[PDB]
Amino acid sequence: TMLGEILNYYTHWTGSLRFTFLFCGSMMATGKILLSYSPPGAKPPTTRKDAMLGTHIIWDLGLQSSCTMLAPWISNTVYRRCIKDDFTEGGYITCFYQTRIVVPSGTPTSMFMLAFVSACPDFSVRLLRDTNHISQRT
Amino acid sequence: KDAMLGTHIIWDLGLQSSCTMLAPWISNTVYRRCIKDDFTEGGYITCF
Amino acid sequence: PTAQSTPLTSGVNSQEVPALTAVETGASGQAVPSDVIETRHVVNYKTRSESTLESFFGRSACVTILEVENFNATTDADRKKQFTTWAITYTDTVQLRRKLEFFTYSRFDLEMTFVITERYYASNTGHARNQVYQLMYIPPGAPRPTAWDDYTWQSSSNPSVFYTYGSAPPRMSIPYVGIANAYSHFYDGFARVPLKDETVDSGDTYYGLVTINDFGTLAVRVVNEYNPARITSKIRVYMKPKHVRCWCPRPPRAVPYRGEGVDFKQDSITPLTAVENINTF
Amino acid sequence: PTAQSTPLTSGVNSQEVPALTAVETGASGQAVPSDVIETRHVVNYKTRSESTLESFFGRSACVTILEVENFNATTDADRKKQFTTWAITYTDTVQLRRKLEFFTYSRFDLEMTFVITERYYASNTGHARNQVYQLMYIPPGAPRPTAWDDYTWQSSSNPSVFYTYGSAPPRMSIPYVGIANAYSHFYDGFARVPLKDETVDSGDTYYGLVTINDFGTLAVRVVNEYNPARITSKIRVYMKPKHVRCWCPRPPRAVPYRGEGVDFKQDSITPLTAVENINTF
Amino acid sequence: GYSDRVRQITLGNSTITTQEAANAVVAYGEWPSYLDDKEANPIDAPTEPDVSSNRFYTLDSVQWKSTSRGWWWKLPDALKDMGMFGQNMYYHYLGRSGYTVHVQCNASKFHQGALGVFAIPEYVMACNTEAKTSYVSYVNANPGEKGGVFDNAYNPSAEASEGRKFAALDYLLGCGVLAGNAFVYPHQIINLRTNNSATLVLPYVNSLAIDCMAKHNNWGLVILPLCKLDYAPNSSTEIPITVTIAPMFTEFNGLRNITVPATQ
Amino acid sequence: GYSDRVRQITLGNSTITTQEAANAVVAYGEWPSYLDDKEANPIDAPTEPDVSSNRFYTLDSVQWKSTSRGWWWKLPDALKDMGMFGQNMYYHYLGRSGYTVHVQCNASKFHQGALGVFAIPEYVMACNTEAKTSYVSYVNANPGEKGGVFDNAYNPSAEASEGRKFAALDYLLGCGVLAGNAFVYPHQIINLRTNNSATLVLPYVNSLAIDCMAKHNNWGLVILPLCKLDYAPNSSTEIPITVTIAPMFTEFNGLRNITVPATQ
Amino acid sequence: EAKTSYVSYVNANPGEKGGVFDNAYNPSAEASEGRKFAALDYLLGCGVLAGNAFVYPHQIINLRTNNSATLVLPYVNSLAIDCMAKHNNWGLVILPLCKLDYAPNSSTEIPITVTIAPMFTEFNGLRNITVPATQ
Amino acid sequence: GAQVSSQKVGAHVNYTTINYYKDSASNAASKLDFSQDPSKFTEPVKDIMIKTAPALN
Amino acid sequence: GAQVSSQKVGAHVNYTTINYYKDSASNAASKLDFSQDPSKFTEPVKDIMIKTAPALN
Ligand SMILES: CC(=O)N[C@H]1[C@H]([C@H](O)[C@H](O)CO)O[C@@](O)(C(=O)O)C[C@@H]1O
Ligand SMILES: CC(=O)N[C@H]1[C@H]([C@H](O)[C@H](O)CO)O[C@@](O)(C(=O)O)C[C@@H]1O
Ligand SMILES: [Ca+2]
Ligand SMILES: [Ca+2]
Ligand SMILES: [Ca+2]
Ligand SMILES: [Ca+2]
Ligand SMILES: [Ca+2]
Ligand SMILES: [Ca+2]
Ligand SMILES: [Ca+2]
Ligand SMILES: [Ca+2]
Ligand SMILES: [Cl-]
Ligand SMILES: [Cl-]
Ligand SMILES: [Cl-]
Ligand SMILES: [Cl-]
Ligand SMILES: [Cl-]
Ligand SMILES: [Cl-]
Ligand SMILES: [Cl-]
Ligand SMILES: [Cl-]
Ligand SMILES: [Cl-]
Ligand SMILES: [Cl-]
Ligand SMILES: [Cl-]
Ligand SMILES: [Mg+2]
Ligand SMILES: [Mg+2]
Ligand code: NA
Ligand code: NA
Repeated sequence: TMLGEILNYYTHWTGSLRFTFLFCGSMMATGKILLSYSPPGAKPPTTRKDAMLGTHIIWDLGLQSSCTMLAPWISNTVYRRCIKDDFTEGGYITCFYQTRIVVPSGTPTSMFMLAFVSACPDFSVRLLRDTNHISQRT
Repeated sequence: KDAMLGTHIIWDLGLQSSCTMLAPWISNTVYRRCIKDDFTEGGYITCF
Repeated sequence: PTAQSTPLTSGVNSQEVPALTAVETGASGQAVPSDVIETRHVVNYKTRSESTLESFFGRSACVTILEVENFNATTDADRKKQFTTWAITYTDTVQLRRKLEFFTYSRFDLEMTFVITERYYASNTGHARNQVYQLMYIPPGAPRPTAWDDYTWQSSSNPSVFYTYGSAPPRMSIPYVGIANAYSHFYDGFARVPLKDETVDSGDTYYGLVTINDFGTLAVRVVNEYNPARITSKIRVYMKPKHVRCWCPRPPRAVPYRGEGVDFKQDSITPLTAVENINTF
Repeated sequence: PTAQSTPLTSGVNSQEVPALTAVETGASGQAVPSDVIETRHVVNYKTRSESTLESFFGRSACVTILEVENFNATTDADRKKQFTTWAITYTDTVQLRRKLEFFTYSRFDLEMTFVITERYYASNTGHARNQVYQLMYIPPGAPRPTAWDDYTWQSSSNPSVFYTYGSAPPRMSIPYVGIANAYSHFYDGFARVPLKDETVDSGDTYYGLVTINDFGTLAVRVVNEYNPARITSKIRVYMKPKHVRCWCPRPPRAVPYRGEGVDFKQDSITPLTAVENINTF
Repeated sequence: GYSDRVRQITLGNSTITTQEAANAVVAYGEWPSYLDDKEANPIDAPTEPDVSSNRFYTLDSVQWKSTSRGWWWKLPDALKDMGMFGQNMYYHYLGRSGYTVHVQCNASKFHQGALGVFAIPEYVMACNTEAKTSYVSYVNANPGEKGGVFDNAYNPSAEASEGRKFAALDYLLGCGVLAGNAFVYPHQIINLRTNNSATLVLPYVNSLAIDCMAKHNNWGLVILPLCKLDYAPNSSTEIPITVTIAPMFTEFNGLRNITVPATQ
Repeated sequence: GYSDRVRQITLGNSTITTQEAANAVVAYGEWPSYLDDKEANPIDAPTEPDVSSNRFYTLDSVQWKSTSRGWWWKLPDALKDMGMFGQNMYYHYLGRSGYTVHVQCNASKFHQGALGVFAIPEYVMACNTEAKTSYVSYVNANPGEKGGVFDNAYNPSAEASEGRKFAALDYLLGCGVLAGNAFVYPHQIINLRTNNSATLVLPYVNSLAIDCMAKHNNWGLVILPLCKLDYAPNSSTEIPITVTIAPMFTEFNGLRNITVPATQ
Repeated sequence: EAKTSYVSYVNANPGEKGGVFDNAYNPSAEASEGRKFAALDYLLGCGVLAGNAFVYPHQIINLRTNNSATLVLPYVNSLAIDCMAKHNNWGLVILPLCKLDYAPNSSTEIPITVTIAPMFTEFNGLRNITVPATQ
Repeated sequence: GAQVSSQKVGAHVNYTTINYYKDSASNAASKLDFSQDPSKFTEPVKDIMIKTAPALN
Repeated sequence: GAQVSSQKVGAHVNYTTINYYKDSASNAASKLDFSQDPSKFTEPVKDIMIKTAPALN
């Protein structure tokens, strides 16, 4: 992602992450979707009844096409590391049907949503470094 | 280890001979009944 | 100036719905945590100091490795090893190039630094006296050397730096020298319009910035005449953009470069590693 | 500000008994000579200047010795001698470590200094031109070199110092770079919580600061290509904490270290020499 | 721009959106609140868990079919195993709570049906044996998040021991009153042509300031199909109903060891 | 009454209406404008053709299918044969222009799909031979109003002479970057359930005040199906995409005989 | 001595039972058998002399003087807040500085009881419950 | 012609700059510029969007 | 921006400092800080203990 690519020039990050979802079914499709952020240190959620104990939003599909779920800054350290690291693990984002998607006849029964990520205004990075995303033969 | 999760006092024996433990008023109803009654049960006093 | 503090907020039960939007508008999501959770007050003293363009670009990056030698040359090939010429570019290496290419246009002054290293080619050919290097900037149009000791090295007008081996890495500043109001990192076009029924070749013409860019030539020699011992040298060229402005952000390079253009290589266009499942933590 | 002067005092015959106390309280003894003897007036002009934390830590201490070589490498093992990488730590040596470990937490800027030395591996393989060294700081996540001449050394963003053999020891300052509000010298914990019935290995996991600390890597090379004469180099790394604050004092290390943790060695846990008698002057 | 149909609700770390609401009900016109010193009863400093517990918990979804007779839950019973709300409830003798109830049911402009959504104070229901009166087991009265279903038939048990469950008879609201009069209780209707959600904000309701949550449910939540689900291309279609409930202004007294109710 | 969904745009003798818009984008927050004396370069009195050229030109429509990988155009290339704009462009050495881009795609409340509509400054694309770099013919780079299409496969030519066209590989945006990051460029989405049009207002963007329009395209217009077209009654259905573009604040310098570019 | 810093989570986190010191150090033959603390009394289980433990906040229970010790502890860390399930902020050490002696019965035992109240507790990052490994 | 400016804070004041060269290109790094306007990229919309209001009315 | 400060006395005046660098981390040693409060370690008791009074009354 654009955020991921910028973070790979830095060692440290802090702040809130914004996840925005765009439903791209037909206008005739309805539904309720649960979007959850579970801060770390417990069983990763694989069921709605565990996911809904964390930070979450119930998204009602409708005229407003898009729903924003926040992963608010919830961390022991003041910065997390821009690497896979148990000590600065960030937790778990999951998604469940709250009801289900319902369509009438003559309507696609399968469809998609798009997920976007961006940094919030509380977000900053430190300690410039080379990225592992570009290299050349020698 | 169950008793110490409730309201409790640790009494050190010494020159002051006496220790007061309170059962503070903690009830659903505004009054309890002066009979044996599940609904107005008052709870448990223990000592270890 | 600091990154955003978090205000104290409790819950809502309201016709105000900051959690919903419509990204069809071209607006990104805008909601912040205080819009969708109960928040405490947190004073944010942290700053975005290290992600300003000056901070992001504030590094000397290696952009090329040049080679020159000093020995008694008896063939045309060996005479051409006594000096080197390099068309000035940031496309010989990938790291600084990729950072610049977050942007379409830029304006900056340049700090150029050089690291010069030597080794003996052989033992039992005696030794070599300490070498002086000439690095001559040849702007477009100025005559290019054809030998290490031709007239061009007198450098009456071209800037030259004379570097003594073992001294501090040499360094100089270059102004913003662009003939436009900014440098173009990308140019969607050609150097000339090919016209109806002209006889000019259209089969071997190029496209983009390579057709219009010319920052001149760096020429390097060892000033010393040959010793019995052949010495081989590397000159590493470093660039730091300073006093930086940039315009029109771009997605960064996701796959290997294969030259000076945006072209990609058929065996290297799969940057993502497939996940086992859409549900993999 | 000076250490305490002694007041003029004579004797006492009093219900005031400053000689007695009760250290069960957790208070140390407080009595001073004027409490228990007749004292003259002595003006104390002496100061505790040299035992401030800045004074105690105000020294460049050797923290490691690195090795690099420059020769024509024909095997994988010999190619790996052309550069070195070192995880930055103060635990390779004992002297600075023991001083820091008087404290639980610290905050300081760092002066890093390097001493670079060479010797000829052999005679009758000729000579070697003066060598330039690159010392590259690789922050966690930045790509680590696999060869002395790979792309990582172009160092567009990583800080590098180019050092010319025979020049003044190179030196730079590092800010307080901790991701916490202080450095932890001791961490009574783990990097992750192992959870009920998880399949993750619990048999080969570690404990303490080693599970969470990462100050990145120092990579060193000789920039020069090989001479006929093999040159072997040592790089001594020096650290001086400056602008120092420390918290939560600790008993100092009483027995030899045996690694990065607080572990002790069975043959080295008897620091005291037994006295002949409790009555030995 | 602002609409009776479009709403955001944020409590703690949880947000709900709806784009096809029909206003929102505040039961008896009263927002929940903390217990005032002038109405207080237990004298210990209460626990007010705030954002840990006062947040949206989503129950297991149920399926609305053309044959469904309806669904019931009790509160706080439905939330007794929900995160820190459940822990605070069972570690204390006493608790009080308001709620935001958000019932979710979307379909299409071609579906039809209407759900009555009722919040009922002291929702006492009939037992299923005529050998006894008021003869319901704790376990059957307190099903938790699964709740229960209504039936359109009353078949009381041959033996008293087999009838210790609710006779949840739809048209008598499981309690001997006509379902058509349930509108005297705080309610919304989810009429699929109009709206896809119901929102009810409930104050604490009781004859006491605070009570034993593990003994006593303050509210029933009833969802009755007033008009059956119909969909012309498939009369056997099912659409989910999802219930999401946030405790509000939670306050607990009488801390001790944890309550672990009988499961049989 | 006024709505983010309902818009009228009038330029010269041309008007667009939409009743299902989603606001409008002004690229980098900057409306186009004429070139100020304090930023000017060529010194001849410029031609400002105004209403003759600064008006909506409708390109040939393209068909969106379930198998479409997307479409690209360059500007001012796409408008080079459009009325008096084309004549002013080719009679002058130098030109600058902003644009109103209006992308049109209607369907039904039963169709689904999403188009990303991106305006890309200096939209440089990869060539289709690995024997050379930056090896694209003028004719293939400048297709005019027909534009080009993306592919989901990269098949570079055996011979350099056969590969002098763009490798318009969809997921690399035809230029070695991931398409998911195209949102850093000024954009809208046509999501068929929400909107039937995208409107982008573009200022002149270049490292110069004014440039050779016949040599240099300032903008790429990219339309990518982010979510494929789907329609349950006919998966093979096609719906048109129509592109209508108005030059704005056009200014030309260096009048001479007309430029007639090579066609082969 | 086959490894460094080699302690299992379960042995590091015994809970209310705590652990005991020993006056002998007997490191394990096999690395897998030595993943517990070497709680050697005179080195305070950490390679420093126990006589210097008085630099830490302390009291002494000297039976002739007192029957209790009270220590009030602020939060101490290099962070404002941290993962309690990963990281212990404080150790509590009780060392017999002078051995228990009772003339009528040298084998007598007297209880030591530890009572601890958390104070000014504050928690962030609510989710599902952490259930640590027990083996 | 000495400039005295605030240093970037460390673990636990001011610094002095004199320019030695007649060309600004010779100067050290530009002073920290905290300017930003993310909205030109994150919200480049013609009509104001109020977060609490519907995006489409 | 020269600082003039007292030197540490020798066998038998002032010195001048100018900071040359934009980062405080570059600066020479912190000035002598004679701050101390031994009582936080030597006497961290809740109730004041007067030396002349009994420690336990
Ligand atoms: C660049 C290189 O490899 N040079 C090597 C030379 C060349 O092979 C010459 O051809 C023969 O001297 O040979 C050596 O044995 C030598 O001269 O001592 C080692 C030296 O490193
Ligand atoms: C590091 C070391 O011990 N080097 C020694 C070498 C090596 O043994 C080589 O293998 C053979 O030259 O041998 C010497 O006799 C030499 O070359 O003059 C002495 C030299 O100090
Ligand atoms: Ca909104
Ligand atoms: Ca809020
Ligand atoms: Ca020469
Ligand atoms: Ca005393
Ligand atoms: Ca005296
Ligand atoms: Ca080398
Ligand atoms: Ca609270
Ligand atoms: Ca005109
Ligand atoms: Cl070299
Ligand atoms: Cl010359
Ligand atoms: Cl130029
Ligand atoms: Cl995976
Ligand atoms: Cl050496
Ligand atoms: Cl290099
Ligand atoms: Cl750190
Ligand atoms: Cl002795
Ligand atoms: Cl339950
Ligand atoms: Cl055309
Ligand atoms: Cl325990
Ligand atoms: Mg449950
Ligand atoms: Mg045409
Ligand atoms: Na702030
Ligand atoms: Na004194």
